[PDB]
Amino acid sequence: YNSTFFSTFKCYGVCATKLNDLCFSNVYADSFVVKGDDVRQIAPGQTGVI
Amino acid sequence: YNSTFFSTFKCYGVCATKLNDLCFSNVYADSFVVKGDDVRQIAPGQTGVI
Ligand SMILES: CCCCC/C=C\C/C=C\CCCCCCCC(=O)O
Ligand SMILES: *[C@@H]1O[C@H](CO)[C@@H](O)[C@H](O)[C@H]1NC(C)=O
Ligand SMILES: *[C@@H]1O[C@H](CO)[C@@H](O)[C@H](O)[C@H]1NC(C)=O
Ligand SMILES: *[C@@H]1O[C@H](CO)[C@@H](O)[C@H](O)[C@H]1NC(C)=O
Ligand SMILES: *[C@@H]1O[C@H](CO)[C@@H](O)[C@H](O)[C@H]1NC(C)=O
Repeated sequence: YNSTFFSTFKCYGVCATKLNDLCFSNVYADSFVVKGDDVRQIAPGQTGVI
Repeated sequence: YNSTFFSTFKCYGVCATKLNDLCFSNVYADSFVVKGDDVRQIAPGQTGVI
């Protein structure tokens, strides 16, 4: 909350407000770089080049 | 996918991922120009000047 800010943050399967009350089993992080118009394509049930 | 890119693309009545498996009956295309803040108004159940 002091340094880093996100333009988009969207969660699926769980309300965000409960993220501090849970514990997570098999955590993986995927990283890549896209353009601004392709960020909407990173979602379930989407079409496009990405 | 080589030349043209869209800032918004939203479909109603069908998942986008099935658009290649179907065939369409009465296809019409409407064209116009708006400002950036009015693009959110082109949707069902919306209010505003547009
Ligand atoms: C110009 C005539 C088009 C007629 C097609 C009629 C029905 C087909 C339905 C949808 C086609 C979507 C075309 C654009 C897809 C953009 C994909 C993307 O990059 O996000
Ligand atoms: C937040 O960042 C500022 C500037 O770098 C720093 O002075 C401050 O100590 C930070 N706060 C915490 C709690 O680390
Ligand atoms: C990221 O790392 C670089 C170098 O390690 C540092 O200069 C920068 O301040 C860091 N940014 C944040 C938000 O911590
Ligand atoms: C994509 O565009 C580039 C640049 O115009 C062109 O050289 C290339 O042949 C195009 N690809 C296809 C499959 O048409
Ligand atoms: C659109 O048409 C113009 C002229 O016909 C052409 O110069 C331009 O490259 C075309 N754009 C695309 C994305 O095909």
